[PDB]
Amino acid sequence: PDFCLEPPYTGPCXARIIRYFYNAKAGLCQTFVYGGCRAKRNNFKSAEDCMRTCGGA
Amino acid sequence: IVGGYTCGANTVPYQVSLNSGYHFCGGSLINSQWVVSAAHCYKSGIQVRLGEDNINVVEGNEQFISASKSIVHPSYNSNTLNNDIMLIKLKSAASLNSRVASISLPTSCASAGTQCLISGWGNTKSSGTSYPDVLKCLKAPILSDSSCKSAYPGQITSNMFCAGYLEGGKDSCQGDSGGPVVCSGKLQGIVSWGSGCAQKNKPGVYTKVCNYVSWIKQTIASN
Ligand SMILES: [Ca+2]
Repeated sequence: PDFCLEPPYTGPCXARIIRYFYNAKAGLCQTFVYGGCRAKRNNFKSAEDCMRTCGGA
Repeated sequence: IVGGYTCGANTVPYQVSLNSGYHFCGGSLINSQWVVSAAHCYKSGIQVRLGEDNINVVEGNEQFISASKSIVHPSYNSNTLNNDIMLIKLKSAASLNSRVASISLPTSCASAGTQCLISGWGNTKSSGTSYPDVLKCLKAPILSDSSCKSAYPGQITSNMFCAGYLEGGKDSCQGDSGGPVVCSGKLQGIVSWGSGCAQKNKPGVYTKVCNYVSWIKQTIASN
């Protein structure tokens, strides 16, 4: 199972931190709100990191 | 904050916003040089914004001061969320005034049923997303450790408490983390985590500040 194909995970913490995830339906790295803890792997600090890791999934 | 109300400009003068190019967490001012927030709010390059009401506009009472130190509790566990507290030192001292003021640390823990004030610029919807311009407030009670553990089996440590309403509708939410839970003029909690926002049977979980008072005072004094 490709972690790049998992939906983005906000998690239980209550921050509003903007992260990137690869959106395989759109074929692009997109922003989402991360709550600050228990990140899954489809969660990147920049578009560049997301594209490097997941681009083309 | 879901299910709350507009506080009114500068009515919660200890509330700060943590900014990293946008608002991502709250915090509480505890003296002119130091803020308490959550450990999961750690980021490099934090700017603390004091005296805010509308966080999308420059209104006239703001002070924007960079963090010079952002000190996460040395036993923070990023998996269990135990010890979810962080101290931020301001690079220069805030100018204290009626709209920028410190909140007292507790002298003893608060009991179940004590009514508190929770505040922040987090999401106001339990389903969907709406982020407010102005600061929101919620009155909510501390809940018993037993009810908290029943809501979240295996997850509640001695350094956490639950607060809120089991019927749903009133809770902290994304963007409120790090901010205050104040009870009878004392900072008793820090917004930490939950399960969704404002859902039935899923109250918010808060860092139990009364357990950290000695650590907070000594860490501040040592830095
Ligand atoms: Ca403002």
